[PDB]
Amino acid sequence: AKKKSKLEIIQAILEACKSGSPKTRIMYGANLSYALTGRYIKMLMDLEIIRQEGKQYMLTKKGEELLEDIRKFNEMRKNMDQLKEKINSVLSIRQ
Amino acid sequence: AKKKSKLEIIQAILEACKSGSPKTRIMYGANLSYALTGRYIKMLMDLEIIRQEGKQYMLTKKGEELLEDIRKFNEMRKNMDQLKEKINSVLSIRQ
Repeated sequence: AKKKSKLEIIQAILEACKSGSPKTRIMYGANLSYALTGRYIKMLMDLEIIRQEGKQYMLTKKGEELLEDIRKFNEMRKNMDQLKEKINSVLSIRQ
Repeated sequence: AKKKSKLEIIQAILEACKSGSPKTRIMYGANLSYALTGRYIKMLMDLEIIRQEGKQYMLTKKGEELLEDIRKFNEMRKNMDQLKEKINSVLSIRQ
């Protein structure tokens, strides 16, 4: 089932950096794939989302603005599916 | 491209019935597949969405409540996609 390895686990990496935290503090977010996960942190660094604070991972202006963006989407996407379900309900689809 | 024959054209059938209107007044909504479109009116009628007013098609309590539901979804779905685009923008996907 798709839901991690890019969407959730990553969100945990961005949230862990929301205040400067080493790779270890990210485990408290989810099982650290450290062998591979380093690929996610490096990605968020290469793309400009995480920041280096004393060799620690912190959030850059881009990372905070992204945290809010992801919030709304999930807050609206769930609304869409919720609303979508309301459409099939009254519309029944085909009874 | 999917966008009618079920989502838009139908919406026009719901809006046309928003005030009792014959099958002809619905043509002003689209190229009316009248030969087949009748299948859409009956479908919405059989599912409890259209209403028969003097042989004309009107909106039933279910049809009005559905009109608003479809509005929100589309108003939130576009938000999700707009927001989604914001995610790939700052997350720059993979540059």
